[PDB]
Amino acid sequence: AMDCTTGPCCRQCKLKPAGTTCWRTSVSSHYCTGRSCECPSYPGNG
Repeated sequence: AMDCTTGPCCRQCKLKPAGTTCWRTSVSSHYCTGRSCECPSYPGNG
């Protein structure tokens, strides 16, 4: 019970604005959700 997602789509225990990039690169193009800091394995998001 931390109530603070970690990893990409975050910033010091604070999720990034909805519609952010999840580490742009040629390894796996992804996006952020809006109310979380998780980077699913989907081709499209947000």
